[PDB]
Amino acid sequence: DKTEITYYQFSAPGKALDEMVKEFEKQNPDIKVNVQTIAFNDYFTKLQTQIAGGDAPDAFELNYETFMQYAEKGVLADLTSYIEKDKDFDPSTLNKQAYDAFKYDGKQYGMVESFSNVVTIYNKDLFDKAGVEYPTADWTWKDEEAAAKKLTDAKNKVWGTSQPVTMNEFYKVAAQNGGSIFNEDLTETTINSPENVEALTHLTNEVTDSKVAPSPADLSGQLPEDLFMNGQIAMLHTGIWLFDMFQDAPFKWDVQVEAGNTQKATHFFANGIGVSKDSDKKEAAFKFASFMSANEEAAKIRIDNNWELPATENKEILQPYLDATPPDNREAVFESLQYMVLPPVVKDWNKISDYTNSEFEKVLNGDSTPEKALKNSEDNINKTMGFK
Ligand SMILES: OC[C@H]1O[C@@H]2OC[C@H]3O[C@H](O[C@@H]4[C@@H](O)[C@@H](OC[C@H]5O[C@H](O[C@H]([C@H]2O)[C@@H]1O)[C@H](O)[C@@H](O)[C@@H]5O)O[C@H](CO)[C@H]4O)[C@H](O)[C@@H](O)[C@@H]3O
Repeated sequence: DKTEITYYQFSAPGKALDEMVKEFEKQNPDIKVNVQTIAFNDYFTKLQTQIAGGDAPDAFELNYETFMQYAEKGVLADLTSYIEKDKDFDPSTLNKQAYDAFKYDGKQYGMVESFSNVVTIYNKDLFDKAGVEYPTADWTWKDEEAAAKKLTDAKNKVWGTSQPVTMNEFYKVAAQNGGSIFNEDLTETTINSPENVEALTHLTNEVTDSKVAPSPADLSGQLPEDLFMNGQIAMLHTGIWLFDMFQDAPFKWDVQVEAGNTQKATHFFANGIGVSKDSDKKEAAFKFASFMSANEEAAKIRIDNNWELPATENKEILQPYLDATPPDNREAVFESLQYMVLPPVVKDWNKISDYTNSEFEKVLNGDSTPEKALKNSEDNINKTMGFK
């Protein structure tokens, strides 16, 4: 008769997701979806505990960079059969990189829900007040550093820039200097290359040296997007997932393709919905995953709410996103895809990220240096992954 499934997720706060659930329930009168939301910072720890303790959600959200951990643990249902029998589902209409993110050992273990990237988001009022020209798509690091220096006004608690100094940010920033985290087959790390020391130093000196970016102490108890909303950051490197937050920013703002150094490199992220291997309700969970992936009404809701980008590439579905404002320069989101760098795909990503993030924080707090942080991170990766 009636089936009630659980869906565990992070990427929605609840307007858009609630409307998608309502539409799903209308179109699938025998299936009720009970949503549990966890903040991104705690989601994966919480999810793993739920699963390992024997009460996995029927369906749950995964990001690109945690997918392999789950796929390799065996907690996801193989969706091969479900997809074969979903006769009208046509994955050739989806973004291929986003769809492929949820494949493991040649099998689809998740349905792609959304994809996204990071841009430079800038406060035009601050730029105009200082007489600084806006970011361009052909800036290099030195143009943003010079802009950031002229836009910092220490007595008024205004910083020129803010960018995460984390493993997730660093695989991109390293690539902007021709560096990388792993070799092609994931058997060695080159995280401590000289170009990577320069790349990390570019980030950490903004906090510790030129003081154009707020430090951990300055951000204590808050997040950079909160300082940005408070008029205190001229340039913020963050995702398109914050465009909804920023609609009521009390200043004019716009976006630009991020600057590189030896080359451009931009983030590419994707979320997918997996079905628990142990669920008794896999058909219903799959129908919800499939809806979220490819249903046109879901895609239109997503677009209307600026909630990342839908998996579908259809131009009529995407047009309202290009026409929506703020920000005006919506084309920067799509221009950035030319320079994308995919997340490394390794089962220990979150664990190695935690260690590296602690090392990077120590540089920002004046307890370490970029070279020591990268040496320590190389050692920890080698031990964790057994590299020869
Ligand atoms: O749960 C909603 C939303 O939370 C997070 O967004 C806020 C977060 O953004 C910036 O940090 C991110 C960092 O968390 C990491 O993000 C990768 C992740 O981004 C999206 O998920 C966001 C969270 O980031 C989530 O939807 C995307 O949907 C997901 O697929 C990706 O895995 O890494 C990026 C790059 O370094 C970073 O921008 C911001 O710095 C931070 O302060 C803010 O709290």
